[PDB]
Amino acid sequence: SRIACDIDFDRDGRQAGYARAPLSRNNSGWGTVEIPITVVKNGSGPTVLLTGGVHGDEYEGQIAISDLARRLRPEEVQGRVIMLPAVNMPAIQSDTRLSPVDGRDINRCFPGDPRGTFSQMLAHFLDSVILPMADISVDMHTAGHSYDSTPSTNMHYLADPALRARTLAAAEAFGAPHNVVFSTFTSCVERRGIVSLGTELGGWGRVNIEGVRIGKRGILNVLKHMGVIEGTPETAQRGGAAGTRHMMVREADAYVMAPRTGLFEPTHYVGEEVRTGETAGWIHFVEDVDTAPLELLYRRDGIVWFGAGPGRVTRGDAVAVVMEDY
Amino acid sequence: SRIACDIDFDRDGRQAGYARAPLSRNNSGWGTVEIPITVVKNGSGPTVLLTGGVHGDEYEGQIAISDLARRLRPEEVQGRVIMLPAVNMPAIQSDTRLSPVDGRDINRCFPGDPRGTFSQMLAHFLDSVILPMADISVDMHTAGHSYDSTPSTNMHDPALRARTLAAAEAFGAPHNVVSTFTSCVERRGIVSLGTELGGWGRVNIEGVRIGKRGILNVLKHMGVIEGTPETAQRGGAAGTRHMMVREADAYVMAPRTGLFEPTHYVGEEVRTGETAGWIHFVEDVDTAPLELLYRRDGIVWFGAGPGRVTRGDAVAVVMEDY
Amino acid sequence: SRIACDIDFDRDGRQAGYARAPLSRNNSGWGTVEIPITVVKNGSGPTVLLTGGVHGDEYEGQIAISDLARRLRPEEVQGRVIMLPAVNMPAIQSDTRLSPVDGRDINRCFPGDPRGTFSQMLAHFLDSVILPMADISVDMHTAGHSYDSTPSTNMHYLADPALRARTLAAAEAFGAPHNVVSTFTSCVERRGIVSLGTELGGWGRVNIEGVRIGKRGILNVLKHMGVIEGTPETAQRGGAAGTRHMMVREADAYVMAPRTGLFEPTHYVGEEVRTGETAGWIHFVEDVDTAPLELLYRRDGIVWFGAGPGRVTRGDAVAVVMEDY
Amino acid sequence: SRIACDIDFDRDGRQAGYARAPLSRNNSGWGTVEIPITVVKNGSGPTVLLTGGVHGDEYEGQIAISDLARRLRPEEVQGRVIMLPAVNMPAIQSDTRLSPVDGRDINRCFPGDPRGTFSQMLAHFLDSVILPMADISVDMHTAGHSYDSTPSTNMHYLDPALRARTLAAAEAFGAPHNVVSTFTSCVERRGIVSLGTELGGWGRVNIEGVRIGKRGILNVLKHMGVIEGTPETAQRGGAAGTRHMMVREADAYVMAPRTGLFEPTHYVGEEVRTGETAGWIHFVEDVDTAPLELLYRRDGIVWFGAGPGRVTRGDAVAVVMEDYNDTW
Amino acid sequence: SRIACDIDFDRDGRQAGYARAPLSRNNSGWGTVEIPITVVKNGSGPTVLLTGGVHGDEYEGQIAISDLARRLRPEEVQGRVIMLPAVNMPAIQSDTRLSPVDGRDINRCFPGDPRGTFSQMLAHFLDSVILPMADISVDMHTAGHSYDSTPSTNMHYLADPALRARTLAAAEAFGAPHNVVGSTFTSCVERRGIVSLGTELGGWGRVNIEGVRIGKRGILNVLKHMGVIEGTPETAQRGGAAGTRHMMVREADAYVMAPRTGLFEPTHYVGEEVRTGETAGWIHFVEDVDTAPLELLYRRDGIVWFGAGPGRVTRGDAVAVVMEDYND
Amino acid sequence: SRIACDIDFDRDGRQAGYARAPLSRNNSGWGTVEIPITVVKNGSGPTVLLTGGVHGDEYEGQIAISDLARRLRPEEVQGRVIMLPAVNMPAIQSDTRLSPVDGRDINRCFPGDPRGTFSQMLAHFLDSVILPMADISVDMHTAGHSYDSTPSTNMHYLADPALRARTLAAAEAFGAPHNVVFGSTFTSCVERRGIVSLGTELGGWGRVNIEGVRIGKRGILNVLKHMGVIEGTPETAQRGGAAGTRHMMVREADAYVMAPRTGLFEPTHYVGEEVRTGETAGWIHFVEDVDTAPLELLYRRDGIVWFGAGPGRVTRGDAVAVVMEDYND
Ligand SMILES: [Ca+2]
Ligand SMILES: [Ca+2]
Ligand SMILES: [Ca+2]
Ligand SMILES: [Ca+2]
Ligand SMILES: [Ca+2]
Ligand SMILES: [Ca+2]
Repeated sequence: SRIACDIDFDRDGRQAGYARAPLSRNNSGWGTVEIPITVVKNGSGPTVLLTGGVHGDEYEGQIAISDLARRLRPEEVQGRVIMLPAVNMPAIQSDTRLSPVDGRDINRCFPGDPRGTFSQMLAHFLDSVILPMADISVDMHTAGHSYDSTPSTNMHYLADPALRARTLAAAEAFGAPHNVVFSTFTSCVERRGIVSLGTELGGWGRVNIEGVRIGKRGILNVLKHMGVIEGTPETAQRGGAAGTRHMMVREADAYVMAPRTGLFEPTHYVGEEVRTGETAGWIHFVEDVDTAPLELLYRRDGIVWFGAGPGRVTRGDAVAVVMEDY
Repeated sequence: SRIACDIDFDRDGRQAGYARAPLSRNNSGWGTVEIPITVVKNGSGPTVLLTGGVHGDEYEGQIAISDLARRLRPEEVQGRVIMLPAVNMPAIQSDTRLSPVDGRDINRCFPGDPRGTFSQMLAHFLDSVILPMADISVDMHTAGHSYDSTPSTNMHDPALRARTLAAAEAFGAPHNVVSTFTSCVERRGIVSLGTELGGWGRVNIEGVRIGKRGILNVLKHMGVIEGTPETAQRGGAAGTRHMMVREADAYVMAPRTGLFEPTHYVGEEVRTGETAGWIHFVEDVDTAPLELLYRRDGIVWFGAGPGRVTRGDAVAVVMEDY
Repeated sequence: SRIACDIDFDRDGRQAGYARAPLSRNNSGWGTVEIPITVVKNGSGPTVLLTGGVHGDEYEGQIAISDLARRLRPEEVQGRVIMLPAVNMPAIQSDTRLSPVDGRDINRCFPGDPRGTFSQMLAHFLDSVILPMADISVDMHTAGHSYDSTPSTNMHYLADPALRARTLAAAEAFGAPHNVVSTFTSCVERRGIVSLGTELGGWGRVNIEGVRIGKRGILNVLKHMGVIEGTPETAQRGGAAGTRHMMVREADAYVMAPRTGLFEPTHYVGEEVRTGETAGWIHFVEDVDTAPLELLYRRDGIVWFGAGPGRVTRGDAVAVVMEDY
Repeated sequence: SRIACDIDFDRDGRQAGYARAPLSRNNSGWGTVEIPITVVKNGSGPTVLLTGGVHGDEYEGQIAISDLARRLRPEEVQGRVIMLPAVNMPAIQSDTRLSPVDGRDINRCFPGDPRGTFSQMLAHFLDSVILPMADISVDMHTAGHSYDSTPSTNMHYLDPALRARTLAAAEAFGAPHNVVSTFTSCVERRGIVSLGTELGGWGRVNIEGVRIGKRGILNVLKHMGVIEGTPETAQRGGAAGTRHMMVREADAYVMAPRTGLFEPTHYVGEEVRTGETAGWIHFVEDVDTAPLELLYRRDGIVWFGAGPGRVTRGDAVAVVMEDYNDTW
Repeated sequence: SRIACDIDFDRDGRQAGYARAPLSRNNSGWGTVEIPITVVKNGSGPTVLLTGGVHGDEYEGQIAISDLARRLRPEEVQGRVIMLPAVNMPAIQSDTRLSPVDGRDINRCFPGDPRGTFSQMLAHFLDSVILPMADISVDMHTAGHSYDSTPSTNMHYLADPALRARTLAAAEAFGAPHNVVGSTFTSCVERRGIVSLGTELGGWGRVNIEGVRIGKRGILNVLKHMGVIEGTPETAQRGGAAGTRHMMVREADAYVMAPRTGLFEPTHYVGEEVRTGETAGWIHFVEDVDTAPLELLYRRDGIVWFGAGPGRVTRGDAVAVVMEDYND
Repeated sequence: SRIACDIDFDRDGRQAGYARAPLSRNNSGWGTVEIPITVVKNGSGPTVLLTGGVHGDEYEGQIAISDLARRLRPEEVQGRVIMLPAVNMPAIQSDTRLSPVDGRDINRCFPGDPRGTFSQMLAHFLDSVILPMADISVDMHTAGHSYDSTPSTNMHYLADPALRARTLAAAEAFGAPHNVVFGSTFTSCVERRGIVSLGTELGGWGRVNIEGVRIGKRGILNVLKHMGVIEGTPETAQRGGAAGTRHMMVREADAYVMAPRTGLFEPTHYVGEEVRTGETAGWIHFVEDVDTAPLELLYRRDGIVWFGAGPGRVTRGDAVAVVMEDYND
């Protein structure tokens, strides 16, 4: 790896610093991008890795994790916490999913190429240098500009029933209203046999207040679950529920796709209950006089996990992803 | 105007067609952009002009007017209704506020120049050709990608000021807030209402509901279709609460570029001195976020859009009773 | 004008040089673009102005005029010929209709703004400095990337019948197969100068017959105006003795694309067509199953402009039909 | 492959649907582009793969294959016909040779990389998943925006048994001429019979090109015994079938030494002679400067003719073909 | 003007703040750009206006003015000093001459349009709101990315002979080594009959250490000259001269022009004496094997005022501009 | 390689031509870029490979090498000289460091991929086809638009002491005022193949450095003389008086003055100037702010400025100076 980092991850105490990722530009051939990293190590216990900003426009983890990284102290800690709140820095500056450097979706570039373009090199550092240190990974996402999402965690239905149990338990600990079992960074975590949670904590290009609340509590809840900091998870839900309701997305049927490009009007938001064969929304063809909207229907019973982001949708886009009980 | 339209606006009945706006592209020197226009004219009464999509990322108006354009029949009409739901077609196609043709904010180009670039040409067409026909104008906006907005009308001679408050009341939005298109309507002395029906780059379900109804109420109010404005509110209220934005203190401004986390949403009540939010500097380890305060009491009208804000952006605009 | 030119247009003989048009770039604040101008002046007679490359992607005028500018001798001339084969130099370098400098179609910028952006400044120079010297303008165009065109002259119906016949006469001398009755041409006309336009190809390519007709036409115009010796030569490839006068005047002449997609034509420019016959089809290759949309001609005539790009955009004309004048 | 396809290529009957290729955009991270596929399978026989739109600006395959796909009936078929008229959908939408997604010329991306950018992923789908099902591939091209081309098939000089089968398929196609990391490079590596076509260019739709292309793909199905009938290969000038030609030497290429405005003396399909003038590069930016004359260096027929008026140094402005010889 | 400013330019004391220029973006329809303005007013005397950053890539004014703005105290002042070190904020942030907002050279946009695009709007604010207050204007430039310049002031040959002499006097007071005599800012200052100095204090896309020194001292000198702060101008020159030398650029002959695009190698830098007929440099054609470079010659005796910037020059660029002794 | 070249590198005499690199454009699918290559072969001796314009905005190698390529004759030569003055032709045309074809920094692309994008395919041709013919390589660079640099040669520290002596000696013969000892660059390819490798830094600031052109033109002749390919002995006299090259080095993180913030950087020194640890390197001004004081930066090594600030507006994470110190073996 060409990405330089001087942090001693074996050292007791707190270190807050940067990994320095080389970046060549026309007027800065030897330029660097500074990726914030904080590590708190003390006492005895497991390593929790918290990442945010893998996509530049996904704010909730950037906020939750940098806030924690400023405040967390060695004497609060039994084990180790590694925090990278803002991984894809170039993309964070442009507030986009894709890299303004090489156009790549970094979360389609793992495990990476140490000699590749920026996103490939960064993917490689993450998977090869940072990740092997982790006992558990929480990679914090939202839908960015693509959809809204109802605050939630997510995981894969694992082969190993033991690992499957631990990830479920960690997700219950995290305590979002829902947990959804479903070349990404998470594919790397899973391939190394490390427990893997992701989150979906908003979107619509905006900051989700409830998403931030849920995500800040979530990462503390995981540190408590893992016994890295004192206490037990606070998992109470605003509509009365005492904890996380497990869900799944396994069926082509769970997706409402747009057949044509146009202006899509939805009938429901995320978190709302929906049933099969009924109206999901209409694609209006505002370009035409007289022409009637094209009705879309859900083809699943369940609840809306992702709902329509941009008003103007392109053929091939999902306008809704419906989740159902696990 | 260079923009051609064959519609006979004085003809009784229904005409649905297009204004043909010329556009030169590198592989289409003689290309045209087709702007939808629908006109219903029957009997006797005034002209209502309904415009939407002046900005391309402002949907609710394109939805409400295009749905009404499709369904309104001459029989229910006393007077005349002109309906252009999708004014700025190039920007509608790109989903942006600004034109992909000439880079302009068309809503900074009025009264417009018939010899100018695309947006200036189109601005001139709307003001010089279409607008002189109207007795009231309802111009439908939302905050698009810049903000979110709580469903509302807006506006700004006490007699004509009354007729405007009355038109707004009929519209029936929860709130009416006292070189744009609406500056042309006003200059010409025509009743002028705007709306702010949403934002966050998304389609607002209530914004659509409110706006679909608001436009029917305007026709009722003006005696063009039968009935009375249905102005009942979801919060209990009998109708529109008139509000104002005037003080420089109403705007919560961002002093620095960074990641803005709000404390409140649009529609929510706010007090002077309380925390509006923080700008986070995620580029830095160890750096604390910059806290921002409201300076006014009232309710959030416009609230933060993009997570990453630029120095000199507003992150909240507060309204208060008129 | 900010555009400098040291050419003395009243001096006998030959001057070949440039108008220097200021162009501010990020690494060249004081940069200039050189616009070729050749003037030949001798004896007594009228002034002929020949322009090409007003659109960067329209080649035949660039070729025909630059060729004549190189070859024409002051002893052959009685009067004055002013030759600008390559007007819109930045667009010529990008091979585009629109300016890579300010994005403008210069032929929507006349009479121009001397304090405007580059295309407006250049429009002003052409109308205010160059054009007033002219007794006749031939502005050489083609359809560039937009269409193909059958080799032809064009002109406006002048309400004044006297200038109308004078213009018809010049067009007949030019001797293209067909003459069809804020652009540069509108300026020529507002100044009471005889104005001919041409359409000598397109399809993003150089048209061999277009070049031939264009080179001959400008010689013919010189002869017509008495500026060089000889009488116009106007015989046509398909045997006709002279130009046939034509017109386009009805909305019906245009075959418009209702939808964006892949347009397949039935005829090329130059071909006779009849009302209600198939003009072609818009295929929707993004769709399985979906049948193409058939389009019809709405007039009888000869195709003047035919489909350019395979993929057409809603609102594009895919044919323009001309009829006998 | 990440490109999902529900089509069962073993099922008798007709399936017309899409390959769903992942395309992450800034406001559509889970977006898809739908690539039209139609398969017809019936009875007993070989598989014919027909592809068009590998380059977005080459129209004649998109028209001919999508037209056949809509109309061809499983009952008519003894074998299997897989039809993708519109392969490079993003480039098709932009009307460009190169991809607007990743800037790649997909026909420089084969065999492909399933973990690569969009064009690499698509190329891998085409070579790995689609292609191995074929006994013969016809990949339909034109010169798009780069040149015009005289209507023709093309193929590589190969193994006399494979060469004979390929030449026989070319003859059946019946274009006026057949000219002996691309897609066709994969077809050949796999030992599948591979035909290409060149059915126009000049950024436009070529009427004869569409006619010849439509007839050609029917003729191949007939040749293969896949549908009933015998190939119809008669030519407008009177010839009974295709005339074999070759492009083999550097001499066959007229090269632009300088950037300028190229005026040709000939078009595609026309006969030319060594030492005759090919055209002139004009320097319209200069007064006084004479245009640069270019010469042909081989006798033959123009196969590819100049496209854009403004040519760049290092561009070919003509490719001359000559009668085929069996001896290479 | 749509550009807002709450500063009371008639108030005694120091106000440091911003003009708020509206900038509509796709995700910020109601955005603003904040343009730094510092006013120091005290006692009695004339108003000095100091502007930098009219071009985003000309640094020396930005540095000198923002530094003075930070430090200058009302108690030191008799009159009024208005300081905008960073006028063209969007171009400053992109480090370009041209605006990334509307593509304009702001210095081709004066006197401006209050209803125009951003640069036209800003140009109109500066001319119509700020400039009428000034008794003297120093507008600080450098050659940015286009050239290097030898540190200097500049002015025009004014038709008003008394204002001409006052400007020459002002130039001498500024004390740069050299002072060199319609839509620019300075053209507006001159139309309003205000004393106008420009500067040229570097370029080459870099920060010129002597350019900063001379520029910082220059602006203090003008204040002393105008009587606004105490003291006598410091005009000692590094090579021993007592003060500024008046020079001029007046004829076409003064400009060495590139006839061709290529790689320009100069023989001299700014500040260097050159003679007529001597070699100015060579344009290399690195794209060619064998081709000799094109020799360019100076056509006037004098000193190089602007020297070549970019190595790769475009046909029509100036590659040297020679100044000669001033004559009234 | 898809890059075609007809030059017979084993043939005596002079061949001046082009390698033809395929470059697919929307209106030229079969387009090519011509990369100039001149080879002079005569008699008996080692092969010297001279490359310039690996970055399009680094001019001094393009001038020095194309000039030598035009003038050099087979009869003055004992061995073989291969000259590519203008390697990255598209970036040369755009006057940029990065490629306008694929946006790559070609010098982060070696050893390259013959099936990749343009810059990758060009990097492969240079390493696999041209580079193996060489006994020594001089790859001529400058700081382009990024920095200025004081005219100098450069080389890595080679663990191998005999190679180090051999490379040090070639640097001495080249005869720039300074030689600076300091994975996907072209030089790393030369090094991997165990060929003597020199770099240069002959200027920058977006401009043509007159002294840089002079030192580069002389240095390549000197290198040829050193290797015994042409007659004579190196000329190593320095403008400032010195008899030859002074060896220096860059080894410590403390050698780099880094910008912690984006802003307008005002330097205190140019390249070539002596500096002291703890003293002021310059200030980052925040011209977007009223009242705000600039941020002072300090040098953290005694020495001579090797690379100095380029752009006025610097970005957080850029170096604004790199200090070199006397060489210690
Ligand atoms: Ca994500
Ligand atoms: Ca709006
Ligand atoms: Ca034209
Ligand atoms: Ca092709
Ligand atoms: Ca300037
Ligand atoms: Ca370099």
